Amino acid sequence: HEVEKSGLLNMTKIAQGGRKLRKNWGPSWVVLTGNSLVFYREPPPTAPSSGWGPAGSRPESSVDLRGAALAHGRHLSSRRNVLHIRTIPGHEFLLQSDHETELRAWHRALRTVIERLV
Ligand SMILES: O=P(O)(O)O[C@H]1[C@H](O)[C@@H](O)[C@H](OP(=O)(O)O)[C@@H](OP(=O)(O)O)[C@H]1O
Repeated sequence: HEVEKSGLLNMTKIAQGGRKLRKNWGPSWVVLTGNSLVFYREPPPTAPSSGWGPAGSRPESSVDLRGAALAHGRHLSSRRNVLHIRTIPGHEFLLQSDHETELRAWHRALRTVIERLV
């Protein structure tokens, strides 16, 4: 169960179990594994390229990527580089970076992960 990609992104929840939510954008240390996206309030104390950081570091949340859906976040945010993710329990969120190459890489990595879970 380990790390395909990790990085800081801006994130907001859009819906939880299909209930719409008021956006609340903010920075998150994001960790993509082969089956999940895990969100941390902040990045590791050190060795951030390792993804998880210390084992005692607790995540705020994570989602199951099996059968998740990806889409451009244009209709849900005015932020330039925005990706919308919807997972099968009906959680929806936006990921966003000020750097399009960063967000582009996340888009491609996330897709590949969902695809390997079919
Ligand atoms: O003004 P505060 O309470 O901080 O919250 C806003 C954010 O600051 C904006 O970034 C949101 O718009 P974008 O998602 O288009 O960036 C904006 O989204 P909205 O204008 O589409 O509702 C709000 O979520």
